[PDB]
Amino acid sequence: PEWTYPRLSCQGSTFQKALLISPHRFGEIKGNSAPLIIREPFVACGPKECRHFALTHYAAQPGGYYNGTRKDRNKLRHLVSVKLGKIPTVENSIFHMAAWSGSACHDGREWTYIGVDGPDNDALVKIKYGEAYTDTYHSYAHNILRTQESACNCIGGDCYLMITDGSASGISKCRFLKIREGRIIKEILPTGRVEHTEECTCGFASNKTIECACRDNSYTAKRPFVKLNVETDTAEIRLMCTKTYLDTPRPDDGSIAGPCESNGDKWLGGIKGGFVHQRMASKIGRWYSRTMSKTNRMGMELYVRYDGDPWTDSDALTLSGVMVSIEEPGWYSFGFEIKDKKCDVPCIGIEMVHDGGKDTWHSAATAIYCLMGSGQLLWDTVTGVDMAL
Amino acid sequence: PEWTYPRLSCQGSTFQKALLISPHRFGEIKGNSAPLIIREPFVACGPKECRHFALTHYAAQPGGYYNGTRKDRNKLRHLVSVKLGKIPTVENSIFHMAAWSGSACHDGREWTYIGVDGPDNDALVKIKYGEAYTDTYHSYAHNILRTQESACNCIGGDCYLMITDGSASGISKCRFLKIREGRIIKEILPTGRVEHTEECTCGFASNKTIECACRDNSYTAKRPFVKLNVETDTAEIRLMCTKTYLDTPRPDDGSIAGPCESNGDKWLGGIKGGFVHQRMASKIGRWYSRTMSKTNRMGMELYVRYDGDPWTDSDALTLSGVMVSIEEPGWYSFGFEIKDKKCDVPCIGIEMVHDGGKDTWHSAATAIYCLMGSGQLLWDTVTGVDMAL
Amino acid sequence: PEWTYPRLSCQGSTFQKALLISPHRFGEIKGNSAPLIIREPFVACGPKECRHFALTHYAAQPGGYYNGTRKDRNKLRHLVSVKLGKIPTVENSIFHMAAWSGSACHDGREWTYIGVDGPDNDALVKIKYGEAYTDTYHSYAHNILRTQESACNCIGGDCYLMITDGSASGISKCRFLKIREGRIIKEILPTGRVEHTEECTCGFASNKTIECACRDNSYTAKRPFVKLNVETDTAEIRLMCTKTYLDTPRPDDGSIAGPCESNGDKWLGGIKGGFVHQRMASKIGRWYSRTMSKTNRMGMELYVRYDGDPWTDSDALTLSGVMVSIEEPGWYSFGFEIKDKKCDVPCIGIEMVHDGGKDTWHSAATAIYCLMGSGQLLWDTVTGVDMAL
Amino acid sequence: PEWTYPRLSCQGSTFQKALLISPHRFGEIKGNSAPLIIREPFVACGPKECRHFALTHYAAQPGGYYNGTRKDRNKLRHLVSVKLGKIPTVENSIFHMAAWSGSACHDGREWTYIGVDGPDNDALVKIKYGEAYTDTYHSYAHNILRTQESACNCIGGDCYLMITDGSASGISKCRFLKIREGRIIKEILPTGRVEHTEECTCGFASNKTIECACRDNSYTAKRPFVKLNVETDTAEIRLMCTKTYLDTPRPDDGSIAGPCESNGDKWLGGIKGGFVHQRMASKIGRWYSRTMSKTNRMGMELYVRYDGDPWTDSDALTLSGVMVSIEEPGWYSFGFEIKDKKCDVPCIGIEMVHDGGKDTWHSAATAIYCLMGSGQLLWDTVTGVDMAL
Ligand SMILES: CCC(CC)Nc1cc(C(=O)O)ccc1N1C(=O)CC[C@@]1(CN)CO
Ligand SMILES: CCC(CC)Nc1cc(C(=O)O)ccc1N1C(=O)CC[C@@]1(CN)CO
Ligand SMILES: CCC(CC)Nc1cc(C(=O)O)ccc1N1C(=O)CC[C@@]1(CN)CO
Ligand SMILES: CCC(CC)Nc1cc(C(=O)O)ccc1N1C(=O)CC[C@@]1(CN)CO
Repeated sequence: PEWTYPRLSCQGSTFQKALLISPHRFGEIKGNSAPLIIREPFVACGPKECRHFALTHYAAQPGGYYNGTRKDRNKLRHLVSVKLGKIPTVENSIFHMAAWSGSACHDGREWTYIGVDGPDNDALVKIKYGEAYTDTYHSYAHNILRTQESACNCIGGDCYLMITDGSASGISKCRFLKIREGRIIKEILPTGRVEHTEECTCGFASNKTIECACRDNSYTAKRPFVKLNVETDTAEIRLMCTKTYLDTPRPDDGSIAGPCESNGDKWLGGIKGGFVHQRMASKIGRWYSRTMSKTNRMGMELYVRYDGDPWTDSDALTLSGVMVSIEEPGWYSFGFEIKDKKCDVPCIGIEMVHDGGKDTWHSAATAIYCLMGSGQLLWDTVTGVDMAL
Repeated sequence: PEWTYPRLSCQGSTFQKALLISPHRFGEIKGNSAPLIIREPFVACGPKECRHFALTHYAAQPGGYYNGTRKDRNKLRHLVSVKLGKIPTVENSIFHMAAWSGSACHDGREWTYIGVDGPDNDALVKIKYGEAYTDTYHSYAHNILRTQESACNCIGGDCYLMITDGSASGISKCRFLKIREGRIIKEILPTGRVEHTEECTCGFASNKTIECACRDNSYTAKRPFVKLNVETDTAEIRLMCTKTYLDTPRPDDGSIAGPCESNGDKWLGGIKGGFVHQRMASKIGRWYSRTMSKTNRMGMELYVRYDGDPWTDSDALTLSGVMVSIEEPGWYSFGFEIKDKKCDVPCIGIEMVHDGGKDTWHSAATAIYCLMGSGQLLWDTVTGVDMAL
Repeated sequence: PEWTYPRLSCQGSTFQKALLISPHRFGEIKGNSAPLIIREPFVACGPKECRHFALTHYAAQPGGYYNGTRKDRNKLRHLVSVKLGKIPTVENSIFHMAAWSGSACHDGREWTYIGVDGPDNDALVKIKYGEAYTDTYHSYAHNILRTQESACNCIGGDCYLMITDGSASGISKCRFLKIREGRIIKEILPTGRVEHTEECTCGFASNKTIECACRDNSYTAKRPFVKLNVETDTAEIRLMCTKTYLDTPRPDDGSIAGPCESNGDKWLGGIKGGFVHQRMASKIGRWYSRTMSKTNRMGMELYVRYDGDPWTDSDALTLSGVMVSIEEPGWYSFGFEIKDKKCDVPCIGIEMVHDGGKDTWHSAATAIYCLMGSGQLLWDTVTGVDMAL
Repeated sequence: PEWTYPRLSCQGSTFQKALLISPHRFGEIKGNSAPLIIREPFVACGPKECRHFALTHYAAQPGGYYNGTRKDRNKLRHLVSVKLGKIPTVENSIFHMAAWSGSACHDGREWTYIGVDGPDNDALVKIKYGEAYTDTYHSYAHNILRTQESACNCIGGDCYLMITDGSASGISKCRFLKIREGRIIKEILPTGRVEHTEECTCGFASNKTIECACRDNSYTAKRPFVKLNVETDTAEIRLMCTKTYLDTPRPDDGSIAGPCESNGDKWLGGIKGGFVHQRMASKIGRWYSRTMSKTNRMGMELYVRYDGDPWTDSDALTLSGVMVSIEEPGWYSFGFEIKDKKCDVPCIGIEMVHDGGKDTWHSAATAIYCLMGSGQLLWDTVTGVDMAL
């Protein structure tokens, strides 16, 4: 097998409803199924198959282990996966490794799986290449070492993964692991606005740069934007200048005064946001997704912007459609690309969490929208699940 | 892999009971299975495997989501599939895409999947090639854009699919998409009797023509018959002249006065009908299926006719056997062909719907009859399912 | 792929307990499984995989369709299969075709499946080659056309299958279909003692002959023995002369007076019996299995005999071991051969039916014994299933 | 395919938590799953896939066959397996053969499966190569012939397996079968301290020697250590001299007086212990695991020792970490190696038995730790299962 490289996107000018994976439409006390309790789903694709990954609490619905399924880190959590299209049940899934934070990507020949686990003050990034545990990385800030919760990106056998370490309420300077065949051959230290960068959604803007729309949990509702050079292996970060803030919670659009680099009010918190590229010979399409509600993880909107510099462009992004309405859950979103015969199809996935509190199960559905054809985005996604059943 | 082309049918002069897929013989409240609630099943075959496709309501039996499973369009519906022979349960199936109307065919190298979804007045045909969403088509009449609910037909890498748009009670002029590797390379506008044509069952009459027995829902109990030229890429439609009307409901045979083109009384309504070819060097066998009851979807009969012109032949078709008796359900029927080592085996499938009203689940069984050996058709198919369990 | 031919057996001088497939150890009302209700199991092997075939009543345990699962012929029955080693549940199995009598064999390139179905007075043998229905054969005596319920045997692409037609209480002259790539290229009419021959268990005695130990249901407790010539394509039948009668019920051993050809008392009834060959350069080992109880299908014994002529040898067979004790069920038995790297391993399977009457489910377990190593047969098989659960 | 040979271990200096397979986190009376009741799990890897083997009591949870699932030998037990990562449910697993003691290994081309079964005083080792039963071996001491309960080791197509026969409370002289393509081509009689050696965990110390840390059930808390020469095909056994006794129960470390060969008090009993190698060009790392509690199978500790002679080195092993705390079960442990692209990854598995007495089910979880990266062992494994559900 030969190495994967980003190619031109397939042509299209709009995203449409592609696929909904609602595992819990089969979790009734009356039904006879075993969908796993999961969270932080993401899709990664190899040249031949796409895979629906997720972090399971090692429990099913119906079941008797709902207690604690709303908390994120523990000794039971595992990175699991199914072929995209398959329902993630107890028997359908493959357990890759113990992890309460993960990532995965296909280098063209084999699958690389990233799972972080261990004690908060000394967590560990573990790397698996296919069936073999090949390497690990240690906590540097000693405050919950974590990773992307979305696909890593490989080019010519070299895969780049964002990791971060630090306080959720303070400073978390991220790093980038350059992995090759399962072993870390390099650690990239980004430059610029480094005070807080987590849950980066990365993709190839070209064969020279990898860009990530990330999450700042302590200082702003603006998403830190990473420009990583795959030739010089150097990264530099700074805020997306756009009026259309993509974090949640956030203030009114255009609400933040000052130059591009202004944080504005902290707006304590954030969320992982969808972001994927549309590469054309002439232009670059940057697709973003963000919650409909400014304060809550309800709904999901699609935005596009062709060309410009995310760092210096104060202009608003263009609304491209409602993927999820305000009455449906809109939690984490990510980007991924399906590999078609000659070109790449960009897609955005939306984690639709079923929240009913700490005193009941807590799992998620995954909605998929991909670039296809033209015109306007036509329909939205509902999970269809009734938590009382 | 090299492209698929229609070949001569394998020899035989009769159809026999081949296979019954009754998923709900395992849906008892007492059992431990999860058969999906489906409707509009159809079978399509590649050079190596056949597949049982269907439109699921994203629900199982036993389960708690039976409400609404009798209606056809919604945001939960999906085109799913299993290898033919497998029971379509929650774990066995693969979810291809969101669709409340579909179609699928194998071009010799890859699977093409068609799923239509979106709002009634602006629905959308979406095309998937293997794992990639490759193209889409828009509503032209702005009244529920829909498709076949049966296999599309490929020849040399070119696949033809019938789509229609319009009122069920009025005019619905159908169109034909010429698809290649997932992208629409052409849109064919048929000539002739174009006022209403839906749910076309198409097949190859030869390497030059594709014929479809279709459904007219507003004006007649006679089935519109399409003759599509694969070399000039032009279609022309007009009513089957035969005395033996194949739609449901319909009047007594021979009941309609006038020339071949007479509609007769509207007989509001219709049904998708089975139709498949038997190609011989010398002759063409055209196999049709139609409900036993004239007014209700109960029972299913097999009919044959060798040669002639469906458009100008007023003669009765020859009764070839009772596949389903009047006491068993006989809903949609379709044609498909299994690819044997040197020749093609024509088959007719019958959707056997379990109807018990809107206040209980609504799913279907699929009976298969294929050309094999000679003599007369020997036995019928019962679903064996008791809806009370 | 190149054609299969019988090779020399692997060396050994004894059979040992190999594998037990007890699907109903998982059918408790308390459990969460769906083992299929089956009967008439048999194993057939290709060059690479063996398969556990059976005739399902299209029902599971626990379930609500036990009524009628004790009767043998109906419109719901199907020939199904799983990889040998897999439990035959609703999801594990593949439904091949509708059949209330079957057979199957691998010709070295593809699977051939035989299923007989239709009305008793006009049943039909249907042949499937891989995915394609390729041919059929008709009732000649017009009294339940049936077949082997065990593997057919292929040599150089030619597969021989025994079929029989007629009364169970009278005459049933069997025939032999020579099948090639799914189509009957010849019908062999046996010579000799032809009055009653059913459920023949056949195997290769060499590359020239196929021998079957069969069942006479009307006239004797002696098993009709078939010697079929694969070069001249002619068969001839006559009773096994041995003192050790292998049918059930039967009288005391040596009980029947007269020459080899004497029927003795009718002993109305019979059973399919295990029979497999052990080919050595110098000698031929013939392995037989028969119930421990003379009148009931309880227990199973193993017998061997090297060389001689089954037709003229009045000598007793040698007891080789108790595979099943008198307190466990011992119903149908068959032979099959696993293909090892250079040689063939002969095995005998025993259908262990769970009978509790007509007012509860009726299914079976399958025990496997194969030639391996030397010494004496060491342990027996119990199903372990409690029918009350 | 070409034969497997041991290669250099991948680099690393520590073990980390890799994967937990807790099948019973899905066995609730409320859930809808069927995890098998198992014991004596072990992992073996081929060049491309690893497999989770185990000895099932042919029963599931929830189910109604818990009675007797705490005893080890019977006619229902079977050696089963799933791909490592898959949950061992009724449908996921493959039943290889009837065995109440087993072993398995991949020679580079095919799977070899060892299962011992039969009556205690005349048990039998049966060998299966892929699908074929190829050979068997007999009881020599006529007291429960048994084997490893962990992977056998192949080199150049030759696989070595330890078997033992004898009293658990007295003498059990072990033997070593040299197997090739399923048939025993040689029986090795070890020299030295031969009075009691069972459940040997073996691995390749190099291409010349296979070393096993084994179990002495009658005379000491010191583990018998086997040095087997693959070139001369001779074995020799004697006690590990180390202060750090690895059996359970055992006295305080350094507690046993006398020279390396002193037994000390019998400390009636024992346990299978984990042991795997870390081959470097220059040095050999020997990894051992042993229960945390001296008297009970609670907890599991990791120990290492580079170079030296296990037979003459009285020094303590180095504590390398707590894999399981004293409050969690720590039963059998074994070693295995995943084959990475160029090197081998050593791992230790821990069987975590769910014991609640004889009056409820008795099954196990399997925790995996593998060499990866450096630093110290970071986290422990909990099963997470509540036996009351
Ligand atoms: C901003 C990072 C915070 C705090 C550290 N982590 C976090 C937040 C959320 C959420 O719902 O916002 C879900 C999961 C996590 N996660 C954790 O708590 C550990 C890693 C993981 C992802 N960051 C995944 O479980
Ligand atoms: C004559 C077409 C009508 C009305 C538009 N559609 C329709 C009818 C029936 C039926 O039972 O007759 C089932 C499904 C549909 N379908 C729909 O309602 C949308 C497309 C689909 C097939 N035509 C499949 O769901
Ligand atoms: C001696 C043949 C008899 C009577 C015709 N058939 C028969 C007998 C038994 C039995 O338990 O003995 C089981 C199945 C059948 N079978 C049938 O009733 C139809 C074919 C099949 C096998 N002979 C399999 O279902
Ligand atoms: C020290 C060997 C003893 C006594 C013979 N056997 C034994 C002990 C234990 C245990 O929990 O210690 C489990 C299983 C067995 N086993 C048996 O009883 C038969 C073989 C097998 C492994 N030795 C596996 O079932």
